[PDB]
Amino acid sequence: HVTKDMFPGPYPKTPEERAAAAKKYNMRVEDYEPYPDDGMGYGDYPKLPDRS
Amino acid sequence: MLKIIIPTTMLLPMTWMSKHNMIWINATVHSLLISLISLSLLNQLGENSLNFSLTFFSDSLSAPLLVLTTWLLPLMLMASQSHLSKETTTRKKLYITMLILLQLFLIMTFTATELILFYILFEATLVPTLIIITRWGNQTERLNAGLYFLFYTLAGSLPLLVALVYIQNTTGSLNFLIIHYWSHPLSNSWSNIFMWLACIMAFMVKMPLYGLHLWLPKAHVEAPIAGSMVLAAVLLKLGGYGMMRITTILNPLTNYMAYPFLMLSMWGMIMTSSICLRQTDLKSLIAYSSVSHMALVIVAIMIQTPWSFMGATALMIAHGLTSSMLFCLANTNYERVHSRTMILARGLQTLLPLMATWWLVASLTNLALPPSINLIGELFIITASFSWSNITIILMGMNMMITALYSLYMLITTQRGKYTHHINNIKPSFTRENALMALHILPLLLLTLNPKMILGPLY
Amino acid sequence: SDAPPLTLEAIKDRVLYVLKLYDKIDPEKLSVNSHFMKDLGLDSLDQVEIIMAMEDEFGFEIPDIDAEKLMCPQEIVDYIADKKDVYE
Amino acid sequence: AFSAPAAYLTHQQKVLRLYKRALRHLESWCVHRDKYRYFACLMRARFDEHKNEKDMVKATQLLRQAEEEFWYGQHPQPYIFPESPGGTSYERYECYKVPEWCLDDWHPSEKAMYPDYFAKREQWKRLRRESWEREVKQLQEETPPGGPRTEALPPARKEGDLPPLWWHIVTRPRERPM
Amino acid sequence: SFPKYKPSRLATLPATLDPAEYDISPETRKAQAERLAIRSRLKREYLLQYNDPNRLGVIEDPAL
Amino acid sequence: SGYTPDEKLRLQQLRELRRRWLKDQELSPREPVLPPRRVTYRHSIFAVTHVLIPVWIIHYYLKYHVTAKPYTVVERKPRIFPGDTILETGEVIPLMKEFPDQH
Amino acid sequence: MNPFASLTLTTLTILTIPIMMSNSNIYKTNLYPNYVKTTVSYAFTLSLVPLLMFMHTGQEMIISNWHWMTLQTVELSLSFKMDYFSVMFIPVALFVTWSIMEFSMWYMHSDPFINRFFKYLLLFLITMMILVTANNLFQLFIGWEGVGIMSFLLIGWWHGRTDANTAALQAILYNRIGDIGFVLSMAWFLTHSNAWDLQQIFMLNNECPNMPLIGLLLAAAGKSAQFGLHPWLPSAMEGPTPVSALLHSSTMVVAGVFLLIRFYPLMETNKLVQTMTLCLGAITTLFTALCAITQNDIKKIVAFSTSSQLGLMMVTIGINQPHLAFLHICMHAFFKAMLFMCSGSIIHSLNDEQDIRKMGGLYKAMPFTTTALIIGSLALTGMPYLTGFYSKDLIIEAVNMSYTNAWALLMTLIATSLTAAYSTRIIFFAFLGKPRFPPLVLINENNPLLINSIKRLLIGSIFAGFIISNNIPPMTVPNTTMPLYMKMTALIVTIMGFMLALELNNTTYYLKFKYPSQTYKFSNMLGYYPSIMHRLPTYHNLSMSQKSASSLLDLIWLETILPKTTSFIQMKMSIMVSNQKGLIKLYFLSFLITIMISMTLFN
Ligand SMILES: CCCCCCCCCCCCCCCCC[C@@H](O)O[C@H](CO[C@H](O)CCCCCCCCCCCCCCC)COP(=O)(O)OCC[N+](C)(C)C
Ligand SMILES: CCCCCCCCCCCCCCCCC[C@@H](O)O[C@H](CO[C@H](O)CCCCCCCCCCCCCCC)COP(=O)(O)OCC[N+](C)(C)C
Ligand SMILES: CCCCCCCC/C=C\CCCCCCCC(=O)O[C@H](COC(=O)CCCCCCC/C=C/CCCCCCCC)COP(=O)(O)OCCN
Ligand SMILES: CCCCCCCCCCCC(=O)SCCNC(=O)CCNC(=O)[C@H](O)C(C)(C)COP(=O)(O)O
Repeated sequence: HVTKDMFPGPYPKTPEERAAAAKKYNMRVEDYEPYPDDGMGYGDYPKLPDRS
Repeated sequence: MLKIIIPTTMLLPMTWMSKHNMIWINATVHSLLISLISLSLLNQLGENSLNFSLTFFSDSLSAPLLVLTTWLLPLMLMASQSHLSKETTTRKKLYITMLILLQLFLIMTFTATELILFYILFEATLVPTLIIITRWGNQTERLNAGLYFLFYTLAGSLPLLVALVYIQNTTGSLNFLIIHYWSHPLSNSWSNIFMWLACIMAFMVKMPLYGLHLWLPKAHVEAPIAGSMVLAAVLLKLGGYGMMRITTILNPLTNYMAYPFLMLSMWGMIMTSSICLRQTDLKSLIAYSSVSHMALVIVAIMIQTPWSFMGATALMIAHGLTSSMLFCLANTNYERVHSRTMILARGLQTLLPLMATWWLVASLTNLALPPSINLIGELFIITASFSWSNITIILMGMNMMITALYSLYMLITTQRGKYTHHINNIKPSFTRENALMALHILPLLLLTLNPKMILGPLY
Repeated sequence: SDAPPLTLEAIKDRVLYVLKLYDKIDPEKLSVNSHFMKDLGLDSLDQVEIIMAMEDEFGFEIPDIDAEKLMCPQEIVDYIADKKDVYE
Repeated sequence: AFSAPAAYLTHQQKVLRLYKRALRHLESWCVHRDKYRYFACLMRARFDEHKNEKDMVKATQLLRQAEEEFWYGQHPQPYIFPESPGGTSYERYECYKVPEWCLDDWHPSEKAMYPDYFAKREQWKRLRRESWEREVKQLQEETPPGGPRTEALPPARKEGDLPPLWWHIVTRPRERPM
Repeated sequence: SFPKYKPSRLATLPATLDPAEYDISPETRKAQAERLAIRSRLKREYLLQYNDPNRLGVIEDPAL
Repeated sequence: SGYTPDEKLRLQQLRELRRRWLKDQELSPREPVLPPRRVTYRHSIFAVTHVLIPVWIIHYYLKYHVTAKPYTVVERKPRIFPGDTILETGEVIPLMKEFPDQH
Repeated sequence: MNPFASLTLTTLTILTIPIMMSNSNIYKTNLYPNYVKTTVSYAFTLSLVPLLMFMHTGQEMIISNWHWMTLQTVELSLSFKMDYFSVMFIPVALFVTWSIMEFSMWYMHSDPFINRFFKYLLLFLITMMILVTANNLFQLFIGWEGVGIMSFLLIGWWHGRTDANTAALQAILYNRIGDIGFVLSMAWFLTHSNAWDLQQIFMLNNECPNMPLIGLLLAAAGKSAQFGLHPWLPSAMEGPTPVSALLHSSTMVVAGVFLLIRFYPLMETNKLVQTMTLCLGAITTLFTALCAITQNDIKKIVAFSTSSQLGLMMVTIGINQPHLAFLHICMHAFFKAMLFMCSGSIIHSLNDEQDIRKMGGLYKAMPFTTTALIIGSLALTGMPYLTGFYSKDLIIEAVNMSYTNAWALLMTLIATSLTAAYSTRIIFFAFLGKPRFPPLVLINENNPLLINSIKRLLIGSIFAGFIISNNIPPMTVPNTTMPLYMKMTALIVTIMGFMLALELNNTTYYLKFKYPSQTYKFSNMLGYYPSIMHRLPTYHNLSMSQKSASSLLDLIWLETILPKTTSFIQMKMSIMVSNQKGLIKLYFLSFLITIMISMTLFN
């Protein structure tokens, strides 16, 4: 029942698509922080704290 | 050999002339009877072979593979009965036809006294598998998977054909007996190096070799249960059988040319066993475990010593049975949860205790617990490698440790802990699934009583 | 195990026992429904001490979030009964 | 456990939690009951000397030195109740907890035994079926617009109503099902 | 004064030693309130779908 | 601090429901309705079915099949001491060299 | 006809009958545990016969009964070795297991799956007997892995508990680390001696090289929880107390030591491997006693005691005294099994409480457990003329009278003192003071199962040392003359341990509180070994397993090289080829070009 817009995507560049990505992952825009835009395929996915 | 080939062919008109609700029963019964008949090929000789005719011959390397191929079809039918319920009679008959054609091609491939006939059947097996994957697979990636499973294979197999005909233009024959008796050394030349590569790469890609294994996870994950069973159990062993046959003309060039493949396999077994530790999908984990086991078989064949060949034969049979059982267990979970994500359905021991026992025994055989034939092949290959070089023991022991780690991780994640609360559609296990699991596992524990049946021609 | 299946009466009696052995409360004025803050004039430190005494006397731990809002002996008994699934 | 959590912990709650933790760890250090009582009275006294501080900045500078001191002397192996999240019998009996819906998959020969139990189960299922339709409407009308702010649930308001989302709290397996 | 605890990758900072919790602001409080609001909305949706007697399958999880 | 009135009321209602469920979990005097259908003495029979029969089978198998092949059962060649005599030959091993016995 | 072979095989065979009946009706009843216990007791009383026959004569056999596969010049057969070690260890293991099962009939009475638990215990016993009596390396490997799998199943008995599953996987991991060396040794012996049978290995190895013995030592270190691979044994206390008492206390954990005892003819011909074994044993016993003297879980203290005793056993092996190590194995079985008996009794009486801070005055509250634990502690620390004396005293004398490391000797003496220290710690904190348990007292010892099971091992721990020491033939030259102080060294260090630890324990009553020191913290967190080594390596493995192998190479670069490059190149070439606008002017211009080029190049 998941649509295409609810899947992970590419790294966000503008604050508008940053807000869209934060809204997609059900978390605050101020708390949303993607992985650094490197060659790794992290894309658009939140970098949550490394706590176990 | 026709006393096995003709009944397998008669399976087709019998399937197509059956009632709409008798296809599974008739197919299962007659495939079981064909397996029972094929079981009499195991009476092998200490001398040359069972040379039935100019076209077909049997060997104590070919006989276990033939018996496993004949035994796999009834299990595949039992596994396919469930998810094909809502489909028309003509399409179910077509599915059973694809399975029967695959068995026929595999049977003729394993005997195949001619190398060109072996190549033709070895490539004819490609079509039924591709149709099964790209027609009766569920996800949208299946098409892509099929493409990979196709082109990789042909990318390896097209040069081989050229090499093959070249050999017959120089030797005058491609009959395996004449090739074995009239074999001559290969001089260290660039032309001979490329002939060696053309002979080896086709079988290397279907093991698969570590660098060339990309097609396998896709093809095994997107295939239906019967497709995954036949891919893991029999189709992966075609490369090993072909290498064991073809390395007779590649001496002494194998001594130099084996090094890159030996390094690739010895490091890739560690790499793929480590990959299994971080896997979110059951089928992908089982596929990577298959890659590791076949890497060990590649090492065994490349070392080309008697203990290597015996261990490789034993490991091929044991891996076929164990991987088929593991895929069947994963599919039993999937048909209930429809997700194929390992972390989703948890604590299934408290709800399915007998299925938990089946999971435990499958993990134990995958873990290579003695005196299983899995460990017999493992240990024979490891001892041969140790004689080849004492430093292989580090890589082999590390692979054993990681294998145990990921097997028990797979068992603990799915069976232990607490059940998922929101999942309430976990129905009691059917008699069909339990019978399938027993029919996988009893042959293994019963073969450990008579190992010489699966130790190959160098026993 | 051989642990008796404790009942509500036992829990009530044991809670009141522990409370009457707290000498900052006079036992004769104590009652099951008496509030800790106002009916007995106890500080929140006294309340957490009482929770610790209940924990040590029943052999299990009450989490801080649940413990910090238990202000009557009756509701302490009710919390223990719900945790231990007591019938009568 | 049962109570819904808040958005934050107030200063008083933090102080009380530190009090409980320090007392428990002092009990771990002071094994004997008389020694523990003496040192716990001293510990309570040391809390009490700043009970009446009016400066919030002062009180927040306090509790911080206090939690640092606690982390310094915290008895790295404190006593844990056996059933607590660190105890030796924490999740011992989770493997015996079977969901109630599994009984729906029992064979009729299995349900032939225990007929009274399954009759009462049918009554409970009917009650759940009606109460759910009432509960959905009650929760929809009582929730504030824009979604809930705290995961606290209301009780029943009318005579025949049941508390919303009650089935999986009432039908817990047991603390020790077997 | 006591010896200082130095956090690491595999031994993180305790919650009670975190300077951020001692530095409160109205913006911090509203951030906590709206985090709790998101969590409560998700919990309400999950429990509404979980307690439903008509539901007879796996509850789909977009996050997973 | 403490419970809000709504929290009290919800806890009380849930408590009553939970206690009624828990009471309903009990068993009636007839609840295990069992469907009946069929188609030194204990120690004496145990020592026969679990000791005597296995030792009979194992002794037969060892004496008549395992010992049939060579080298299957190999013993220790028992120790020989001075002054001993041998059953098979009958000869007597000579004594030792009469060492001085003092203390 | 010479009943030695028939009876020594009938023991192991009748041990397997309840496993056959595990599908019968009795397995569905409540009489199954008693059936298993009775079978084990009958097996013990039947195995008492070969012990008598050996003690009378010294009778020895190899029984190669079933011929399994033959590998060209190598023949593999089901062969049993029935030497002194096997015929002496089997009755001890059967006696201990009989007591364990009788105890479990009371300890695990409320467990819904008790028949299964009993079945699991019998399977472990069968695998252990397979390990002990094996004549070739393949059979001994079968037993080696079987006991490990049974340990994994029995540690994770409560599979809903996360910690139990974690501990079981930990045990599997460490035992696989040892399995690496086991497989190395097997491969070496096959390649060089052309055999896995013990007879050919001994015949063809007059001066054994380093690799096979180092592999054997690595396997022994893995399975007996030596210093490098130690933490799994204390972690294994997650299982039920009978499992801890039988497997991880007296029977399974000695298996590694047993292996080095089984290969002692090759160990005495190598000098470096002996030094390695001695140093490993010394560091293990010291470190584990140091960890023990400060623990609060009673089962953890007894597990660290077991680890220290195993380290002492391998010290004895390293000083080239294998028969003495075997005797210590036999005595330790008795008294450590009874020590877990008493610990489990205390835990059960106090409502599953395992912390000694909540165990108060039990000297009078429960007296039979008290006396059994006093006797067990006396036997463990070494009390003249008890069961542990006849082993430990000779161990200490042999270490003092040998050409060894000075450091290893010092650490062995310190470990003896610390053994006394943790024994008095247990007694003082569990039995002496005022009660510290919750007010509702449910203490009860009055069950004949518990009393009888404990008292059988009690009579063992009192008299078995004397009986066995006076019944076995002498297998080494003794140390008849010693300096007067150096003969007393064990008693002196043990009494110093009691006195110093008791004095330090008596200060806990003082109305004075201080913060702990660095040494206390080091001792309490187990040298910080479980922290660092369970966080740094595992993470650094798992992270890589996702970052490099799974993503960087498999999902990115292997795709980039072969398939993606081919697809890109074919895509671009197809675009270039098929993009003509349909203008025949360009077509015929190319025709002129090609025609002109063709005529000139060829000729
Ligand atoms: C439920 C709890 C248990 C209840 C049951 C208790 C009883 C257990 C006893 C059974 C297991 C214990 C092991 C003891 C084995 C006894 C029988 C064994 O000794 O016979 C074996 C004989 O069995 C065979 O060797 C093994 C069977 C072969 C398996 C074929 C597989 C069946 C076909 C299925 C399709 C194939 C799928 C896999 C493709 C490769 C080995 O005998 P061997 O010394 O050697 O020679 C035979 C006799 N000779 C001397 C006259 C020649
Ligand atoms: C990617 C996933 C895996 C896919 C499969 C990988 C396996 C393929 C590896 C091929 C096996 C070896 C190939 C050539 C071996 C010859 C020995 C050579 O390596 O050693 C030197 C060879 O010297 C140099 O190599 C000469 C050739 C240099 C050019 C080769 C390119 C180097 C990198 C290319 C690798 C790319 C592989 C994939 C291609 C698409 C010795 O020099 P010399 O003793 O005098 O001559 C020996 C040969 N003689 C006797 C017949 C004359
Ligand atoms: C998974 C994708 C892999 C794709 C295929 C990989 C295998 C590549 C093997 C080579 C392919 C063609 C080899 C030719 C087949 C054998 C025929 C032969 O041996 O004859 C040789 C002919 O040898 C050749 O012509 C070889 C030329 C090869 C040209 C194509 C090169 C392909 C790429 C080369 C680099 C990679 C090589 C190994 C790749 C391994 C796969 C990754 C000698 O005969 P004559 O010349 O008549 O007698 C000598 C006196 N005149
Ligand atoms: C042995 C292990 C280590 C131990 C070391 C730890 C050292 C801790 C000692 C630090 C001293 C302090 O109290 S830290 C000072 C913290 N700030 C304040 O105390 C200001 C106002 N006090 C409150 O609000 C309280 O809640 C109160 C009114 C008492 C109850 O309230 P109730 O009426 O709502 O119950």
